[PDB]
Amino acid sequence: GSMAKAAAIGIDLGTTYSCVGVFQHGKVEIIANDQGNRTTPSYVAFTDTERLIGDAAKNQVALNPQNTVFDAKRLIGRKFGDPVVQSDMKHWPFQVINDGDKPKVQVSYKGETKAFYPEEISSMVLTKMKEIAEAYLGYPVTNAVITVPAYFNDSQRQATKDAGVIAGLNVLRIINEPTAAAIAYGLDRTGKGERNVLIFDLGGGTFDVSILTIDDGIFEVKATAGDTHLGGEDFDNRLVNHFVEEFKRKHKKDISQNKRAVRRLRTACERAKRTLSSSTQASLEIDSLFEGIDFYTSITRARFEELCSDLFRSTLEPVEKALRDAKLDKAQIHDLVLVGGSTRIPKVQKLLQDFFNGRDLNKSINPDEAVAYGAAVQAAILIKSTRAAA
Ligand SMILES: Nc1ncnc2c1nc(Br)n2[C@@H]1O[C@H](CO)[C@@H](O)[C@H]1O
Ligand SMILES: [Mg+2]
Repeated sequence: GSMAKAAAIGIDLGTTYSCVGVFQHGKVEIIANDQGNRTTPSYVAFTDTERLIGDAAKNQVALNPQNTVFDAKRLIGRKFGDPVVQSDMKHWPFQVINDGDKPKVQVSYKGETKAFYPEEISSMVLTKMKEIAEAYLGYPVTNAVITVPAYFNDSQRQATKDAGVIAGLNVLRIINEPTAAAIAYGLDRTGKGERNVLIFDLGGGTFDVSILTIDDGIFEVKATAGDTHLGGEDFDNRLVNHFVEEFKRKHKKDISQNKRAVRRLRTACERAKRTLSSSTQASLEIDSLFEGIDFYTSITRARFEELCSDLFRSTLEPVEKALRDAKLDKAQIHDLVLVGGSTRIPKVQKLLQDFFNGRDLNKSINPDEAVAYGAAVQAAILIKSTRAAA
């Protein structure tokens, strides 16, 4: 009579990392890629022989900086002249060119100079997320919900749909990232009455706070605030500067001019930063870091917390601003939701919990997975085609 329908998927198409989920058997499964990773870098690399996407692209970035594209989400649906674009271009090793006041990334690929629109780079990331899902389900996937930041305008939203269409996906809906995080906790299934929800999203490079009101499952964005210059990479930078100074004190050598040694130090610092979220101290062990000198050291969570203290405290300024814009007092917030890997930092959690006078934070769904989780819940709802009984 009627063939079984393929599952629809939920994709968090992130600036630095993307995540895919599927709602089946009354629950969400966040799908790991073929290297066992539950999140995939939003990176695309180009060589004379291949196009690499995800972990394979990010793992070769050091020696191929000019032809490895990342951060396409910062360009999507924007004009080349936009001041945001012009400032961001100074930090990127790849070329961004002007094509009719529209930015394009220009790379060396398969023996030629090729330029791509940001939606084309995002479609490559979406193709990888679709393949990750099909490897788990064991059949082709057609339908998807894709999330975007709440501040995305019409052009940015249409360019995200265009990326989905290029990837061969049927885009069921473009939904806001804070709305998807709320859906992940079922905050739209609590019945009649208004609920005020604050989403605290601390990423690799940016910080976003959103205030939503939910009434009978209807969402309204009440306020957005944030800091474009605050994220996980800034905490890594503080550790890098600390260990460069430490190497100077201990061995009377400045390593800061050997890119390989700085990169090896930063890679170790980011892993040490992650360990410090679960442990009170972490070891740093690098062999032949500079001039054949082995760098075997440690850092306590207390010292890391002191190094980033001003950065962690500054997350409360957009929270207070968002509350003023929404015209709400902190006691009026019913639910607090954490989004982004950087929210696992115990001190970040303590500062926010203390600001909301000891309130519990919703952090049970992995914060780097909550957005894809909610997108997967929505995708399963949107494909239902139930016919009413008499
Ligand atoms: N457990 C963790 N504790 C502290 N930070 C973390 C953790 N896990 C992740 Br993921 N991050 C950081 O989140 C950002 C995601 O783009 C990057 O800066 C990661 O370093
Ligand atoms: Mg995100």
